[PDB]
Amino acid sequence: KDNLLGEANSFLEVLEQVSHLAPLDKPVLIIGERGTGKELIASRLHYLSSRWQGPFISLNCAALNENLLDSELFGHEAGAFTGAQKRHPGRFERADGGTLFLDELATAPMMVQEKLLRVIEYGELERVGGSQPLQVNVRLVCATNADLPAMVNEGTFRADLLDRLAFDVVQLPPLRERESDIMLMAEYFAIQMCREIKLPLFPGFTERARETLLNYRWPGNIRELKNVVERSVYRHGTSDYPLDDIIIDPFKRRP
Amino acid sequence: DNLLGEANSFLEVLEQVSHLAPLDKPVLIIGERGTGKELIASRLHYLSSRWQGPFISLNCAALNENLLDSELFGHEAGAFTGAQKRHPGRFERADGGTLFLDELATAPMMVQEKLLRVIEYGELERVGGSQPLQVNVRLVCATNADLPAMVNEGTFRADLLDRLAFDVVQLPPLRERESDIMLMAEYFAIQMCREIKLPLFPGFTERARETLLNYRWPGNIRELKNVVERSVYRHGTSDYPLDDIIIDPFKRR
Amino acid sequence: EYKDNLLGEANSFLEVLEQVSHLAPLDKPVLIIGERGTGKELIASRLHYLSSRWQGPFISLNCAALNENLLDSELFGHEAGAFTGAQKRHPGRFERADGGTLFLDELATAPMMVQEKLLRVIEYGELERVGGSQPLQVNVRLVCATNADLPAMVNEGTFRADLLDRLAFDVVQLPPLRERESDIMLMAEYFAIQMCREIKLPLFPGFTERARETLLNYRWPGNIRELKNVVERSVYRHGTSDYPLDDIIIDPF
Amino acid sequence: AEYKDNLLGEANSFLEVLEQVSHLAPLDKPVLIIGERGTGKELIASRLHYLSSRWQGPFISLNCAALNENLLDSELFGHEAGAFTGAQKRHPGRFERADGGTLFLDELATAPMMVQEKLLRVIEYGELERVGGSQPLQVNVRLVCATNADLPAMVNEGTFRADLLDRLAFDVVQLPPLRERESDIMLMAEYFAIQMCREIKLPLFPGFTERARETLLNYRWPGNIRELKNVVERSVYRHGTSDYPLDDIIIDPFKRR
Amino acid sequence: MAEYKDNLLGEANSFLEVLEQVSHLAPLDKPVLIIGERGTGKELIASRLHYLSSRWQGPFISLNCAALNENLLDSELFGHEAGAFTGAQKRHPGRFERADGGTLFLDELATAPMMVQEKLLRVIEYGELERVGGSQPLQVNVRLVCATNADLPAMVNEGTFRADLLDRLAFDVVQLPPLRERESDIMLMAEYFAIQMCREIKLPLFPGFTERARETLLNYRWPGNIRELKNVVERSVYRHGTSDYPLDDIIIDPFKRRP
Amino acid sequence: KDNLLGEANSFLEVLEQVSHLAPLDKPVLIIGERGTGKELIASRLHYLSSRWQGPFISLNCAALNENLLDSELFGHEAGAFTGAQKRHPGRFERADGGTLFLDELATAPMMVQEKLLRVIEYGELERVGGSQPLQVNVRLVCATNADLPAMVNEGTFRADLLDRLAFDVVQLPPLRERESDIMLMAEYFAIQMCREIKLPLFPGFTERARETLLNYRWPGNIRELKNVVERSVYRHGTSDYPLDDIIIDPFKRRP
Amino acid sequence: MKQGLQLRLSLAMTPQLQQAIRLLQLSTLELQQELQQALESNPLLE
Ligand SMILES: Nc1ncnc2c1ncn2[C@@H]1O[C@H](COP(=O)(O)OP(=O)(O)O)[C@@H](O)[C@H]1O
Ligand SMILES: Nc1ncnc2c1ncn2[C@@H]1O[C@H](COP(=O)(O)OP(=O)(O)O)[C@@H](O)[C@H]1O
Ligand SMILES: Nc1ncnc2c1ncn2[C@@H]1O[C@H](COP(=O)(O)OP(=O)(O)O)[C@@H](O)[C@H]1O
Ligand SMILES: Nc1ncnc2c1ncn2[C@@H]1O[C@H](COP(=O)(O)OP(=O)(O)O)[C@@H](O)[C@H]1O
Ligand SMILES: Nc1ncnc2c1ncn2[C@@H]1O[C@H](COP(=O)(O)OP(=O)(O)O)[C@@H](O)[C@H]1O
Ligand SMILES: [Mg+2]
Ligand SMILES: [Mg+2]
Ligand SMILES: [Mg+2]
Ligand SMILES: [Mg+2]
Repeated sequence: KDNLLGEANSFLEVLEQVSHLAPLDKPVLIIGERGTGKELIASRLHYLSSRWQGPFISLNCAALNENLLDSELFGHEAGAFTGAQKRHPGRFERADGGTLFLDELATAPMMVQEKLLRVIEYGELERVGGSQPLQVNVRLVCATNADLPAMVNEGTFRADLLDRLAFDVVQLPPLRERESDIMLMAEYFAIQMCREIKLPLFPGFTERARETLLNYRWPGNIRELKNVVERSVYRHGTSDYPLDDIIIDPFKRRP
Repeated sequence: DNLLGEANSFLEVLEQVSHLAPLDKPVLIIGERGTGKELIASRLHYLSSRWQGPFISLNCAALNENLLDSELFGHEAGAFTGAQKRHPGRFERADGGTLFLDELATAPMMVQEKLLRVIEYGELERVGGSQPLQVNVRLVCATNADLPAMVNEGTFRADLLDRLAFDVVQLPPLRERESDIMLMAEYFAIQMCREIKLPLFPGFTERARETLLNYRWPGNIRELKNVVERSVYRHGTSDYPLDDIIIDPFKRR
Repeated sequence: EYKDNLLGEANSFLEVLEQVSHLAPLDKPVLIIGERGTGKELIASRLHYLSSRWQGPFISLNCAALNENLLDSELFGHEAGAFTGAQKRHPGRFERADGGTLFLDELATAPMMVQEKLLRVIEYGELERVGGSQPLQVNVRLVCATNADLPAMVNEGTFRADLLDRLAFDVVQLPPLRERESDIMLMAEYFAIQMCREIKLPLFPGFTERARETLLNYRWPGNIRELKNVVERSVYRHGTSDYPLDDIIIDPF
Repeated sequence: AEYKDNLLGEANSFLEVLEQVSHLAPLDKPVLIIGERGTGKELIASRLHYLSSRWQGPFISLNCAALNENLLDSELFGHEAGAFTGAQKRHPGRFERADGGTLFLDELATAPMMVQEKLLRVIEYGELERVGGSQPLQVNVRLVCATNADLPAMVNEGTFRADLLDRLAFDVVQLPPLRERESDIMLMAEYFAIQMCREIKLPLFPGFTERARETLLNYRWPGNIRELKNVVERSVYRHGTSDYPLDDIIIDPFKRR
Repeated sequence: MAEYKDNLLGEANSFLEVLEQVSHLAPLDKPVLIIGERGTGKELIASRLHYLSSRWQGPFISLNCAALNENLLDSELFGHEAGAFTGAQKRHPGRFERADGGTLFLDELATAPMMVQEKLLRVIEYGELERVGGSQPLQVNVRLVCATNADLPAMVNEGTFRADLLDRLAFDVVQLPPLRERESDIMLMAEYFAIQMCREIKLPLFPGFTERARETLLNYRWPGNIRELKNVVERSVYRHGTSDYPLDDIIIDPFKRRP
Repeated sequence: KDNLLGEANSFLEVLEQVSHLAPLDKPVLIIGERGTGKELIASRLHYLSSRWQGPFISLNCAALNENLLDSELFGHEAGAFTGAQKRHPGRFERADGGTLFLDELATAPMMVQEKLLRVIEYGELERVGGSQPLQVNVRLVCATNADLPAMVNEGTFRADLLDRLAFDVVQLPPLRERESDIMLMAEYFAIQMCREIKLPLFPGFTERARETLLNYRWPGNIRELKNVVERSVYRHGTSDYPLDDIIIDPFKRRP
Repeated sequence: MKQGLQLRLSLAMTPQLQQAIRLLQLSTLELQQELQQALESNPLLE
């Protein structure tokens, strides 16, 4: 499919579950830490999914405000629209039969929440008069980094609607918990950045870098992975000289 | 199966609802979190003489355009630019038949007073066409009980709702329903297997059935459907009986 | 003739109605200390029908909780200025009724700012438009009704006591359900007749003294409307002119 | 031009105040009213507006307190184009009201210290506090004030800054307290009683019962703008004694019988 | 050029030296910053600077933060160019655009939005700003004027004042001698104000003031240093009349209820 | 290129770090104290980047309008509409490669935070009524007088808000920290300030005052040093005046 | 709430209505009479 970061037993099982869900057009949930890219994984699995070649929706959550699905997802394609009349494309109508991914869906308001709840209850929220229904055939996807478990417990979203929006919630475990893909990512990023930073060679994570990583809590995980990647890009040293002090923390004050 | 089997008490309530369906009286309805009080309404509407008439059910208080309550009856376009006003409206769409409300829960106190007054007196007038209100054919309200109003008083303007005592319908819990719950689950499973094009029903351990029965069913049959979906996807095979049923997709391993 | 709606056998109700007739012949301000259900909007109709100018349009129906922006717009508007919700000149204005009179309800909800604007209009009708010079006045009497103990509200300084004084050329206490008890059975009979005719029931097949005692024991926190629509639900429970309603449930709650 | 209003004000101090107003008539500086709510503060204000106006002189008796909205008072500061939902349309507004006149404020405390200081920057200078070409309109405008709040109390609130209270103040008029005047109270009371007996077209004036007159004098009536007239209409409700003279004073309108 | 000060409020104690320094700063093009009691010579100082505008044609433009519209005055802050906010039409000059090269007669209005403070700091960084919706800004010039009444350092310490505010502000401090402090021309400026009051009131001649009057004047701090004294004097022009007025001090505190 | 030189070992280190980062178009921020010439530093860097001859125009977060927020980074179509106007490029298009620094970044709202999180993508710009996104990736940089670690401690700065920055934070020495070129920096500041003052050349400059000034917090390090210098220059206003007992302590009352 | 000139906002007679209203702008007695003669159609119009 695509070049992938992480082939661990957990990562491999994730790939297997992705294959299982790929036929499953029923909406599901892939949970994980941000700065990893589970959305890209969803895109690859969608290429493997029912829509082997189909549409795709990015749909960052807080990209629409005071803009209903009717404003953007449904659109104003027909005549007699607001202002002077013309054609206007709509997302949720545009990408039927493809992929419908919701980015940072945990970042959500109550009103859009009530909208999407009915959209799920009816297949799509539809437009205008209450006599008009709709359904969307795109592969519905969504993800964020928040444990909604308490958000619904706090009522930030409708708990029943939360239950409705998916059919199988899956959570990506911490890469820091893995801490084995540490070396694999280090090497892959070393090659990629040697191609990028145009270095003579990859310095290689010397003993101190490995020890620090072993001690590192790595809160950002894949986010912290790219963070350490940039950090070592700062701490290049020499292409020959293996990087023992590879990490570079911006917050710290040297000397 | 695709219809509302319903428990015995639920069956009696269903008979009462199918009877009240011919009664086109304005109503306010209450169903559980995942009970699905809408399908019974559709069955009643078919049983109602309003079966032939339009039955536009409220679109979850959707907020398209700025017409809002004038969305109930508005204009399409000025003749000079676009099309004729063409008398299209929301309160008009449910014409000759039922009229169902949805997401009545979300409203604040002011719009609550507005709805109470509309119940007291309703008129429909639009820049585009429109037609007189005070008919509200086979009117019925629903989804208000999701967010109670004036439960300890206050909240929304439900003092008039206390005054406005048109009949209402409760919603027993799925755990309290005691219907053919396993049968409904099996029906859903068969429907999914057809949808999934599955080889067959792999089966279910009666021990697994009893263990899954250890659940409040907070989403009622909706919770049942979600748990069944998760359990089957975990099974992912038609080979052996489902000794596992999904408690919650939120977990760790 | 105003239909003598809810003709109150209560003597205090009769005195209140006599005062209502006297003041309605007058064209002077007045207050009504009454509750929703306790004469909900009925006295407004009494004033409109017995208005000092019967031809003078008394729209009444001011039990209107409108948002601060919404209420202020309901008072005043601007042509081709601001006012995103409406368009161009705002005919929507308290001057909508000239020749008749002007009333208020849910008046406890009036902000001190809105209350001040109202008192200013009461003393002198001017500046009733968001746009332009509004010295013009539409002649109309003043009346209102809210259920709050507005003496405490002013003791709380909740709104302008200026209107509270100026408008209150007569504050009329109005009867809740607990006030009228002798007329309770008669009003129940009147409502039952109205329902049977409306429900096409020939009549109530029979009334049990137990039924009357139970209904009287069942209080009416909403003085009329709660009792009225409770009777609606109870008749729906009975539904048969042949079947007497001895214990027809008033309300689901 | 316009005569000051007729008002039964037999209080000799009230007469002195009227004389003070007479002195202020040609004068062009701010005036305050420290009159009570229900002390005819607006009434004396109108008398003043007529007298000092003295040549078809415009007045303005408006309360931004009635202007319930912030954007409302913002519009009261004129805008030429893009004014709220409006776009490129004229709106003279309150500026025209004060054009060739003065400003009379009834209980101006409700104004925010932001609004207060807006008015402060307007007062001494006068150039147009409005979105307009160079906003240079320092119109020939005076001002006058009326509120029941206390100056130290306002300082505690701080809603009136130092220069606010000061460049606000050039004259002050505390209306005679409703508790202060006793004889003039019954005097204006009889005046209004006659006014009612006339306007109501009642063929007979009931007059005034001695017990009723004594009760009215004992009645605090700290509000007496028309709360006196209100109690007058209260007894007029107990009409039918037009030939008679029987006491009927409505103390608690909420209370019945 | 050299113009007669339209006012003659001078307090010889230090406002003489203050005026000397102000004249020194008058040719300068750096930020003009002032501080002191409102109703006390400070807006008068603003007049002083505005006349003290080197050469002429400098637009003595004054905009007061309290005299504005929250969430809306921004359209007039850096300018307006496009439709849907300035009523379409043309590039609508904002308060800043209304004064290019002219005086930024700001006073420390201490408006609630520190956002306003930053927006001004955005204007006051390098002489550059943009009308609303303009894809191209405009780097401009204008005289800059500030006047205050409160301890900006305290509020910044209290976090109430944007440190950046006083930072982009305050080319230097300009405080004022209080009426409890200046006390130089009490009788002299009193005579000047009384002369104006007589020229208005058309009384026959100067009524005169007793020594007890000046005694109470010394006893008074005069909270509105330049103004509250003028209030006393103006009220003195009222009440009793003619030349007989002399003793019995004067009418200083209108707020003071009559004895 | 014609800005104040720090003339410090830390200042030299910062200059070298900027020189190293000159080709790097990766996202960045100015940590430390804005209003101490972080603006000038970023500007001179924009002059000397890999795209030295490129269109660079910085921007401040707190500038635009909440309603016009969508019109901030971009432009709306509004063809036959109320705000009818031509296809407008807008900011994220208006820069297109150069340095548009994220100033006032500490002064942002959570809604603007969502906007930036959308901007975390290299272009892919969806406008109002737009058909297809456009990828406008540019040399990216910001400024932060605040401690984003403490900000995420308060949480108002999202973890993604921190993630947007793609550079390890270079920090400059505060007033107490730097205190290196204080005499020389004061000398240059006096040169400029007296060139403004047009007074005769200062015959008096006593370094004992400079020493006592070193015994001061100088919270406005870059600004207030020269500020008090020029303020004392104006207050003294004398050429033959030694740097003795002269100080701009506006908080202090004169005696 | 408050109002603003910028918002999602929801006309002017064109061609046919222009000549129509011009018939009103033209005098009905004679100026419109020439056009009415020029009609020469809509036989269902006596
Ligand atoms: N398996 C992987 N292979 C390559 N890159 C990856 C992998 N997982 C994550 N990434 C990197 O992590 C980033 C995650 O981006 P994205 O999915 O947009 O985050 P979010 O979903 O929080 O917006 C991607 O830019 C990608 O380069
Ligand atoms: N007795 C029943 N007969 C048929 N379908 C049912 C029954 N109970 C539950 N359902 C299903 O449960 C789902 C609940 O969906 P929804 O209407 O959103 O629930 P609610 O009305 O509680 O919000 C419905 O789609 C419906 O198909
Ligand atoms: N001389 C008078 N005789 C009778 N009534 C008077 C007289 N002067 C004033 N009033 C009454 O006092 C009422 C309140 O006046 P006023 O106190 O000026 O109002 P405001 O509260 O605006 O100051 C008016 O309605 C008026 O009828
Ligand atoms: N030294 C003075 N001599 C005479 N009059 C003065 C003097 N100082 C102030 N005034 C009076 O104060 C008024 C100016 O008020 P001012 O202090 O400028 O208001 P603000 O404080 O709002 O700028 C003038 O009318 C003037 O008569
Ligand atoms: N290293 C330095 N040497 C001499 N003068 C300096 C130095 N740094 C700053 N300055 C002076 O102080 C001022 C600092 O402002 P600036 O650095 O532009 O603020 P910012 O960069 O934070 O916007 C400049 O105008 C400059 O004249
Ligand atoms: Mg993403
Ligand atoms: Mg539902
Ligand atoms: Mg008044
Ligand atoms: Mg001033």
